[PDB]
Amino acid sequence: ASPFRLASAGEISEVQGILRTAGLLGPEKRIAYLGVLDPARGAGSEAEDRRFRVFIHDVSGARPQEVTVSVTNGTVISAVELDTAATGELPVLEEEFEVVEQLLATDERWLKALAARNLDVSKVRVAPLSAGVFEYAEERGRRILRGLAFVQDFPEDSAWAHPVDGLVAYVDVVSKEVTRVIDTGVFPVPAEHGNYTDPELTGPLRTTQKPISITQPEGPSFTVTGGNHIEWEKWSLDVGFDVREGVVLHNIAFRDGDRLRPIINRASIAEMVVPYGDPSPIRSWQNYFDTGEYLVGQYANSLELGCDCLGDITYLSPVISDAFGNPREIRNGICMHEEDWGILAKHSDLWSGINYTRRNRRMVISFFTTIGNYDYGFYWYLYLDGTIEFEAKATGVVFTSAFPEGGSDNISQLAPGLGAPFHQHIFSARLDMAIDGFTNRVEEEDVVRQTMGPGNERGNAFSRKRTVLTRESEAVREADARTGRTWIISNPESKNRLNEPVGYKLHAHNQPTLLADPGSSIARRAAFATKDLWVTRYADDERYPTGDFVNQHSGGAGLPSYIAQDRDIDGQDIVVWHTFGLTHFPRVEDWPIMPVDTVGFKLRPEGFFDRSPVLDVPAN
Amino acid sequence: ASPFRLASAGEISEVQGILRTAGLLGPEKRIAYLGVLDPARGAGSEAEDRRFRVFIHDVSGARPQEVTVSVTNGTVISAVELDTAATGELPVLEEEFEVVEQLLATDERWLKALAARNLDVSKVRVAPLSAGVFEYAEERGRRILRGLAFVQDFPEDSAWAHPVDGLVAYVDVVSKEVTRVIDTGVFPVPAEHGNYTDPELTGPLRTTQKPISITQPEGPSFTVTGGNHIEWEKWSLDVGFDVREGVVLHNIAFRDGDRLRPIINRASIAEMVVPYGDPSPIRSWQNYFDTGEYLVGQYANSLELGCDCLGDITYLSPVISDAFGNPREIRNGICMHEEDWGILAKHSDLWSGINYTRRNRRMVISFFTTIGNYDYGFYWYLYLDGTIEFEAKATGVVFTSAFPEGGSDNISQLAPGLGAPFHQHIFSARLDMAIDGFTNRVEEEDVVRQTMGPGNERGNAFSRKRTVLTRESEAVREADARTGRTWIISNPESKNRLNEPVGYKLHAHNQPTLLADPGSSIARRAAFATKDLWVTRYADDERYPTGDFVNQHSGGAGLPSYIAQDRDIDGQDIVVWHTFGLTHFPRVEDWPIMPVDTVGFKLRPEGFFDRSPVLDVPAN
Ligand SMILES: [Cu+2]
Ligand SMILES: [Cu+2]
Repeated sequence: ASPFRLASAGEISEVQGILRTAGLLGPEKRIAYLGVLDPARGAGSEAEDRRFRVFIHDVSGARPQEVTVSVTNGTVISAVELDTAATGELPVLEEEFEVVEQLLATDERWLKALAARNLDVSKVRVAPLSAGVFEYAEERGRRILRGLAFVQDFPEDSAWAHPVDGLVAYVDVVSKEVTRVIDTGVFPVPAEHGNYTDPELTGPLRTTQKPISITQPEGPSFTVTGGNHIEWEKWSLDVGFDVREGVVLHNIAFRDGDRLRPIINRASIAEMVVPYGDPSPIRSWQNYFDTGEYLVGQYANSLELGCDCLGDITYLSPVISDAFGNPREIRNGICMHEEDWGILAKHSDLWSGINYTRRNRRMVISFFTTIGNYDYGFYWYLYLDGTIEFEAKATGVVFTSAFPEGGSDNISQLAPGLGAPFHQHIFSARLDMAIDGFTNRVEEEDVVRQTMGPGNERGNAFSRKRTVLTRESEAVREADARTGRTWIISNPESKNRLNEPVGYKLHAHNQPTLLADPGSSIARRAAFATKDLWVTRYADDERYPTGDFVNQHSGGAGLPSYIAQDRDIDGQDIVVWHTFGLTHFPRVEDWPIMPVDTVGFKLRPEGFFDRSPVLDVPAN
Repeated sequence: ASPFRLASAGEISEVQGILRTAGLLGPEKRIAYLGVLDPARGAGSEAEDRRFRVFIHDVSGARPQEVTVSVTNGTVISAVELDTAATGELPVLEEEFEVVEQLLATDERWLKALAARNLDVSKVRVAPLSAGVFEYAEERGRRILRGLAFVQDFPEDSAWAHPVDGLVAYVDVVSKEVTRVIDTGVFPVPAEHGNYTDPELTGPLRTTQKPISITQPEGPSFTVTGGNHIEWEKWSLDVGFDVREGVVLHNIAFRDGDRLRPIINRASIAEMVVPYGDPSPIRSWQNYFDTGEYLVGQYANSLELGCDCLGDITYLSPVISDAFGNPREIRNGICMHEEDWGILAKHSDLWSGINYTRRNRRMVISFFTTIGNYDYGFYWYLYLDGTIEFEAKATGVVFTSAFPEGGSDNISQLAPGLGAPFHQHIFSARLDMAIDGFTNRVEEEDVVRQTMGPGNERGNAFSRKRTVLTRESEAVREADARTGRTWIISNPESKNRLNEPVGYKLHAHNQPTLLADPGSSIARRAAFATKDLWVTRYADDERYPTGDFVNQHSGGAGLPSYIAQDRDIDGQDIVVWHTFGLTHFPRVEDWPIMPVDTVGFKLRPEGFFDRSPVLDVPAN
């Protein structure tokens, strides 16, 4: 019944049939993206209309199309031919990955480079990586991937231990031709293996860990209705899944007495970029837009009970489309569970004699994705006290290079001859806000120091100040950890019982933003990553901070274009875009497989409630 | 056997007997502090001499003494008379807190002030607070507490809901004299109650929370020997307890194959200050040194199984002295347990076909203290991967005032007429480092941005810079979140297999430090709180960042005086002092009892190991 229900296998098969009968899905076509469209703004929309957006690639070289389909009515709503030299290429297809290694395997320049290094071509794996936009004019309007080589000594070997440095190739994956092979010199291929399941490397496994058993003998405290609607401890929300963004949270609201109060209309990780900081020409082009170029949802893991998710777990198994329009189920792709989170509130009072302790809990909604060597977990948390938190967990295997004789200012040494280039992992959270409704505003809050003097004779006073962001041209903000800077999203038309506007406060981790030179290609294509906070006026088609077609787009799309409209955001329907990320100087302990590191943000109520919202939590 | 064992009841009784025999503990004497001294530097020199340090107060007004005794040999080692007007008063005694309300109940100035407000003296509670050092010359050399008043409507009422603003009194607790009563005008006493167990306020309790059962069917994975020596998942340490500092960690080490490798010799929270930012003369003197003035270990809670600590819990019950030298057990005052901590490492490799997931866990050592309206939890965490983390949890009831008509720049409104002054909670961690032994140094590490140009033609390169701190005069450092600043403690004489010095990296939360004006009394007394990081050369008598005697002591002691010696810290026995804190602008949701907020820091290995230290963790 809900317009926010997950796509079903039958809906995807119907989309396939509609495209096929319209002549839009011949043997030369590939679906590069397929997703449900959210309902348009309308708090009275009753007519059910399930619409899907599709990007259609053509392997023979014809121009791609963007198509919108109505599943409800069985019709094609619109079909537009795309000029990719202008607006960007379509996302990378899974089937184009293996093409890169196959094409190089018969190219005489590639084979010459391997022969000089005494490498068997059958043992050389090629990582197929997005191309970006640099100095090569012949690439404009063509689908390019670039390849970096790794040696796999045997089928179960970790090829990441054996980078082949000084060599890179560029490939047109539609015309199937190798455009350039660049060989800058011979580097020894690091020889130590990185096989973290080899007993020779692990040593004897520990026998000292005793079981931890986490059970819920009466079942979990949340309910799931209509497939993806969650009710838990006064929270209400819908769990969506999109092949580009992954898990998406809709209609986050809190039941305060008899009122269901909205907080966030839609929450997602709308882009993530991994720029590398090694100036070697072998890698200086390397920037992963994992969301926009690769689509993190289609690489979601199936999560195993007792290993990936521990406790009383409820799974969702979302459905996506393959390249031909067939539905594909990601079995156990989303984990949902509640967990204990320590003490919530505690006080032992001498005067009243009352001793009071209550425990906290959080609801967890998570998925894990694998893109090449990296693995990322995406975690959303809801807490009893109204706090909302996101956490990204980074693990997997670091991307490697040779470690140069004489050292490097831009590469860490992990093992003899083995390097790991410096890089960042930067995320953009898109928060379509709805604090008690859609009339919202953002204030920047700084601590204010005061000078000792009249009215402050002991020099102890301090204060704070709030600045309203009133137009998009002034809503591009930087962090300032030294002044305790936070941002408050409030509703100026909804007051608490003290006659103050209700609000939520965003707490950032204040990690460094994009480090690349402002004039670089990556600073232009990932402009969102250069600032901590952006606020835009809501619009239906402003979905991603990097624009719709990120792959090989020359730059400036997404947030810089949106902000340029300079719309009023003071008490309007607004969207907060928060940049946060990890700056990774790899350490020896990250090798041969990296322990998790984390980054995130949280939002806490700020006068949203009339008092603490967890006074009705029992003692148990 | 171990020199680091907890003080026993018998040792405390023996100290009492030794002091009595020496003529130092007659009926007019009180013990204000008693604690065991750590062994001096010298690997097992003293065979074992258990020594105790005692501060002895005299209720008749004679000068106090600092005494060191050997319980092993039954002797007083030294006894020194203290000149408290010069070097500071002793910590506040529990029995002095009761004196204040009773003395005020008979003072005609106090009664006249209450009669002016139509208040019944029998219902007025007085919060007795430390005095600090301000403009009152008659206080020098005297033990003073200051009192603020709150109305308790009935014996189970939360008096914090009913502050009596505009009124403060100062009391000499030795001569039993009210020195001053200051009345700046009548404020209405806020009338709403704050009784968070009253069903009228809580509403009906939730019935929705289902149980979460955490058990360990085979028992925990750690062992406890010698009363307080812990071994868990390659970690080794001793858990101490001091009445001033609370839980102290000694001899933190990691078993790396065959070798027990030291990391931290002694870790503690060596001071904590809570400065208030309201310039009203009723409260502009208000600063709590909870550790230095009150002694946080003395007020440790007994922790209840299932409420305070959940899971398979091992308890320690430390012994302290009462004011007469009798032993007092804090039953179940320390909780120890291990917790699941999600995914440790994960990778699904396309090329090798191997899927790999491992789970993390952490060892938790915690205690909770209650001082007046505030309750603080202190948590130390050890992780499988070598990470050490500290977390403070702040809860309890916020300190209140009237809310002025016309508002305030320094006070939050919580309820009609009820305010909460702005304040901070600032901690000092004292980390006596021993990274692979005692030859250590500290480097400051900043991210370095690079300009596009020769050798960085695409503008993507970034790097980092490390600066060795070589002398104490240059070892007073501030945070810089924007450049990703961290600090590395390394051993220049101990190298990993890549021939790089082994190290640990300190990651701060980069919260604001002390906000008070630099010329204020509190900035001079809490100078440590004005900077994020200090490094000193180890010395036996340099224990607290505020000095030995904080109560009513002007500046002149502690970290600024230590640093002036300008000692060599480049490859020496060094101590890291890290300042971290919360800046608290109270919100409506903090009333009537505050949900936990947290702050802390962590240390992560940085080339300490030759590869990931958790390759031998089994799959389970
Ligand atoms: Cu990384
Ligand atoms: Cu506070």
